[PDB]
Order: sequence, then C-alpha cells, then structure tokens
Amino acid sequence: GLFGAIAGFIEGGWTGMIDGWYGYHHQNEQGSGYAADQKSTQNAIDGITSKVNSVIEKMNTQFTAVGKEFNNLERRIENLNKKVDDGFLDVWTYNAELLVLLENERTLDFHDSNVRNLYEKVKSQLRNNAKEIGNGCFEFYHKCDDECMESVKNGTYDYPKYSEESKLNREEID
Amino acid sequence: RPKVRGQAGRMNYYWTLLDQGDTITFEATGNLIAPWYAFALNKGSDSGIITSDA
Ligand SMILES: *[C@@H]1O[C@H](CO)[C@@H](O[C@@H]2O[C@H](CO)[C@@H](O[C@@H]3O[C@H](CO)[C@@H](O)[C@H](O)[C@@H]3O)[C@H](O)[C@H]2NC(C)=O)[C@H](O)[C@H]1NC(C)=O
Repeated sequence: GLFGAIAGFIEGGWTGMIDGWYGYHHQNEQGSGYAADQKSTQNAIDGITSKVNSVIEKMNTQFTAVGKEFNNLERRIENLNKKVDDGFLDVWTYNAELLVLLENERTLDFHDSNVRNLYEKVKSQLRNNAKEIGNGCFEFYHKCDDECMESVKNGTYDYPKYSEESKLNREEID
Repeated sequence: RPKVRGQAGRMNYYWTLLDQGDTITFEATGNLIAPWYAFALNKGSDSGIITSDA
C-alpha cells in the first residue's frame, strides 16, 4: 500500500537536486544545501537493476516459426493449427501485460518505503534536540555547523555531546 | 475432361527420398516420365518459406 511520504506528508520533489534519488537540504551558519544520500540510493539502484534483469531473463527467445500449408481436404487440421497459434499468443500477451501492471505498483511503493525509512532514521537519531516543524524538517535547538551536518548524514550523531546545551535553549522557549 | 491451358490430358508428379546404400528400380510399359536430374541433400535445420515483397 501507500506508505504516506511521496505526495503525502512531504510535498513535491526537488528539481535542484541532481546526483541522487534521496537527499537532504541544510541551512547552517554559512550555506544552503541539496546534498544526496549515497548510501540508500545505491541500494535502490541495486534492487531495481536486479528486478529488470530478472524480468528480462525469465522470457526465453523464440526460434524459427514458419507457417504451414494444407490442401482443401485437410481443413480440420488447419483449423486445429490456427487454434494452437491463437491460444498461445493470447496466453503470452496476457502474461506480459499483467506482469508489467503489477510490477509498477511494486516499484512505486518501494520508493515510497525508502523515503519513509530515510525520514524515520533521522528522527530516531535526533530524539530530543530537534523540534520537527512540518513536511520533514527539523530545527536543532543547539547550534550546528558542517561537521554535525555530516555527522547526521553518515549516521554518527553522538547526541550526548549536545544534550545539555540544547536543553537550556529548550527551556528558554518554553 | 475439360481443357486447361489448351490440354485435355493430365500428368501426376511424385517424389521419394532414397537412403545411402539402397537402390531404386523403375519398370514401365506405357507412361514413364523418367527422372533426368536429382538432388543430394545436406542438413542444417531451422529454415522455411517466406511470402514477402521486400
Ligand atoms: C562521516 O562523518 C564523520 C564526521 O563526523 C567523518 O569522520 C571525520 O573524518 C574527517 C576526515 O576529513 C575528519 O576531518 C579532519 O580529520 C583530520 C584528521 O584528524 C584533521 O586533521 C582535520 O582537521 C579534520 O578534523 C573529521 O574530524 C572526522 N570526524 C570527526 C570526529 O570530526 C567520517 O569519516 C564520515 N564517514 C563515516 C562513515 O563516518
């Protein structure tokens, strides 16, 4: 089913982001953002590549298939031949169309799941000092620079370095 | 029987694959259309006939 991220609680995509599928957008003391997340997008590329190659290699190529000939006293066999060809053609066209239609919902839900998990990870490693504000943004009670940005990105945040100082600012706003 | 191509007679045509070794004998007293050339066949499958105007 729909996991709720793409065109969900997160609004439309980012045109300005180029080198990936899933990324961040940061505004510390000296810049704006648009950096991609090269870890998760590589797993997505691997999954999709394996999927397409599997769908290609399940379908065998056909060899030579040439029509046959019958005279006017072999109408019965000729109708049988036509029945066999039309039956197999209907079966294969059904299989092809149905396979593509199901595979498309599978892949769109796969991307949706990836975005939701990439959001939950960032939320989980910023437990207290964040104050999420809407459509997947956070806001750092403490002060952050480029190093803590990369520290968030990699997945190594070390929360107890900042845990006291944030607390002060939180009690300032409350 | 009625004429076709200005002829009232008819003619029937026949064919047979021999094997290596084995012989064949024609023996006739009135109507033989004898063979005058024949064909020795190779192999190599997956061919056919195409009706096209390309
Ligand atoms: C994920 O991000 C962390 C950053 O938290 C990366 O660790 C960092 O590695 C860089 C390498 O440029 C360190 O920067 C520089 O280190 C040298 C050598 O000590 C120093 O001379 C420079 O002045 C500068 O500090 C950075 O300090 C270090 N992290 C820390 C503790 O700040 C990490 O490599 C990235 N990758 C992974 C998977 O962690």
